[PDB]
Amino acid sequence: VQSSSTGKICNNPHRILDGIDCTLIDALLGDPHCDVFQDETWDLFVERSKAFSNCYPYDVPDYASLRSLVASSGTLEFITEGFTWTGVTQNGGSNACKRGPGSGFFSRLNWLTKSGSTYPVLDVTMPNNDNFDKLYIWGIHHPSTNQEQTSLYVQASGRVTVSTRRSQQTIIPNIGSRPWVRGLSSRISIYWTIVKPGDVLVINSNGNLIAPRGYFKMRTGKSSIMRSDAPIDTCISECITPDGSIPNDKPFQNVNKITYGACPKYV
Amino acid sequence: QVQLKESGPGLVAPSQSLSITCTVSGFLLISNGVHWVRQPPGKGLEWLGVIWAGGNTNYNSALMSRVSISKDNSKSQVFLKMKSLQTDDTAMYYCARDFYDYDVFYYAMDYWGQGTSVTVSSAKTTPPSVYPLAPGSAAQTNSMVTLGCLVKGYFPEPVTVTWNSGSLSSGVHTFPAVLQSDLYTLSSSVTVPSSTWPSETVTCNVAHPASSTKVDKKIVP
Amino acid sequence: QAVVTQESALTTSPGETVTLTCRSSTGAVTTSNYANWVQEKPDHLFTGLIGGTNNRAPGVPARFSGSLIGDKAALTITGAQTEDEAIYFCALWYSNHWVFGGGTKLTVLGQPKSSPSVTLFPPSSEELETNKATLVCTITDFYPGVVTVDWKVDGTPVTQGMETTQPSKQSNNKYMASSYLTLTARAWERHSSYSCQVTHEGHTVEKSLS
Ligand SMILES: [Zn+2]
Ligand SMILES: [Zn+2]
Ligand SMILES: [Zn+2]
Repeated sequence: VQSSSTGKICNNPHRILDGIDCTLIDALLGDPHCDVFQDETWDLFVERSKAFSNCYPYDVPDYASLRSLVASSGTLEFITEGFTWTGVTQNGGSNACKRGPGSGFFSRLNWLTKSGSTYPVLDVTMPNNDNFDKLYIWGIHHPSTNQEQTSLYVQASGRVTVSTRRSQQTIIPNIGSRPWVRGLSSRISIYWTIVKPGDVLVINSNGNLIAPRGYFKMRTGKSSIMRSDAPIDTCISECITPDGSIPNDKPFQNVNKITYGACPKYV
Repeated sequence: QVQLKESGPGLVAPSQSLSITCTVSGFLLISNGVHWVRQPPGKGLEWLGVIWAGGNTNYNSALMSRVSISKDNSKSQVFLKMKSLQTDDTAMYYCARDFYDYDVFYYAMDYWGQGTSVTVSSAKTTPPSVYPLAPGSAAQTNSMVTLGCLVKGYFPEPVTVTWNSGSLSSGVHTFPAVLQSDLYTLSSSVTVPSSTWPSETVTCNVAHPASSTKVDKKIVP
Repeated sequence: QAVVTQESALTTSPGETVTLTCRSSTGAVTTSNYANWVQEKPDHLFTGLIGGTNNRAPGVPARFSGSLIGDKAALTITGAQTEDEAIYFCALWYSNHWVFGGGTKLTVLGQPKSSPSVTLFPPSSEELETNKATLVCTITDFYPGVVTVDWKVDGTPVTQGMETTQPSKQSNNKYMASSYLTLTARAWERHSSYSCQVTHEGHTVEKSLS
C-alpha cells in the first residue's frame, strides 16, 4: 500500500492554483485582497489556512455546494454585462471593504441603493443567447435596523426575485442586528443562478438587491478544490493528496481519502 | 482624483438661454450626484438643484420654473440649462459633487468645481469716458496732495489705469469697478507731494482693450 | 425651504477659539440636517470642511470641529491662525433640498489697526457739462478690512445714488474701498454741502465739500 507523502504538492504537471490567503469564494466574489485571482484558471485549487475574508460581512447558505460547483469548473472567468439600472444609485461601497483611498466592495458585485427621493421597482431581464451556461451570482442585503433600511432603500422592507424560465427565488431581507464584524452588525447573503442557453435571467426587486455585474463562464468539471497547508515544490507528480504527492505505482493508497489525478485506491 | 470643471458662455444677453457644463473626472455619474451652486456678486451661495446618480433631479423651489439639470452619463457631463435669463443671474456658477456615506448615512458636498462666471447684460462693448479728479478745496493740510481719475461707463471689463504711464507708482490705489446703470464705472487715485502738483504734470492713462480705445487725461488743478 | 442664518462676520486673533454658529428658521438643527460647513477662500475657490455635522473632511486640520451646540449647529476653530481668514458657509439639508447660510467673514487680526485715509472728490467741470455729477469718495489703507460709508447732503442723510464697493485687499495688506454719489447737475446745484462719512472701528471719519 502507498502510505507516505513527500509532503509537498508538486507544481507539475497539473495546473495548481495556490490561493494563499484567499479562499475560492472570496476570490470569486472579489474580496479586495483576491483581486489577483481574477480570471485565473486551474486543475486543482488548494485552499490554505491563512485565508481570511476582509470585506462586507456576508454569509453564503449552500456554501459548500456553490463552492464545489465553482471548484469543478476550474475557471474563474468573469464576463461583464450591460445591466441597466435606471432609477437607483449604483457602485455602492463601504469602509469594511476599503479599496484605493476609501470605501470599497466586492469587485464582482454592484450594490444598488436609492436615487435621492426614491428606489423604483427594479425589473431587468438578461437573455442567455450564448452556447454555454451562465452562472450569475447575486445577493440580498439585510440592514440591521429599519433606519438603515430606509436610508438606503427607502422602502420599509425590500424583496429580491431572481427568475429564469424554470426557477424562481424570492428572498426577502431580514432586518436585525447580527454580531459585529469589521465594525458591522449588518450582512449580505450570497445566492446563485445558472442560466441554460435560450433562457432569461430576470431580476425584479424593490429593495436590498446586491446586483450581479455579469456572469461566470462555466466549462466542464474536470478541476477540483482541496484544503491543505502542504508546501508546493517544483517537481513532477501525478497523484496529489492533502498531505502531498504520493506515487501512483502501487494499486492502493491509504494516505488520505482525498487526492487529485490518477491515484491509487484509498484503503 | 476627483475633479469638476465648468465651461460656459461668460456673457449672455437677458432673454436667451444659459447653458453651463460640469465635466466630471475620477468618479462616475452613476455612482454619485452632481449639485449646482451659484454665487451672485457680493452675495451668499444659492443652491440651484441637483441631478442624482439615478438621473432624477431635485431643484431649488424658487428657480425651478426656469432651471433644468441633465447629464450624459457616457460623456461625464452634467448640464445646467436656464431660460428666461435676467440680469440678477449674473453670478459664479459652481457644480459640486454629491457624496453620501453608506456607513454613517449622511449627505455632503465634497468636490466643488472651479466655477465659471456668467454676466447677463444687453450692453455692447463701449469704451469708458474718463473725467480727471482734482482736490478743489485746498485746505493746505499736509504735503500729500491726492489726485483722482473717474473711468465712467465702459463695458466690458477690464480697463487699465496708470499714472504718468508708470512713472507714478507709489500709492496708485485703483479700486474695483461697480455697476451703475449697466456699465462698469471705476476710479483710481495717486498721491503726490504739494511740491509736485501743479508744478509737474500728473497724467492719467486708461487703456480699455475690448474697445481698443486708450485715453490719457491730464489732471489740472 | 427654511432660512439658514449665521454671523455676518467675526473677528478673532491668532490663538483664540472661535465658534461659528448655524441657525434654522424652521427650528433646531438636528442630525437630520447634515450640517455642511464649506470654506470659501480668496477669489471663490470653495473647499469642503465638515460634513454630516461633525465628520472632518481629510485635508481639514484637526483644529476644526463640527457639533450641535444647543439648537443650532456649530464649527469651532481651536487656535485660529492667519490662514483661517475666510468666508465660512454653513449648509442645511431639508428633504432633498439644500439651504446655505449667509456665510461668515472671519477676520484673524495679524497686523495693527490702521485708520482709513478718506478723500471726497467734487464733480469735474467736464462731467458737469454733460449734465451729470458724481461724487467720488476714496477710502483707503484701512485695517482691519471693514468700514461703513454714509453720505450726507446739507447735513441731511442721503439714501439714493450712493454705491459702495466692497473692501479690497491691498499689496500692503491694509484695505481700500470706494463709494459714489450720483446726482444730476441740477440736483448737484440744489445743495451746498456734501459729505462722505466713513465709519471704521467705532469712530467715523468724514470729509465734506461745497
Ligand atoms: Zn493528472
Ligand atoms: Zn497708500
Ligand atoms: Zn439742501
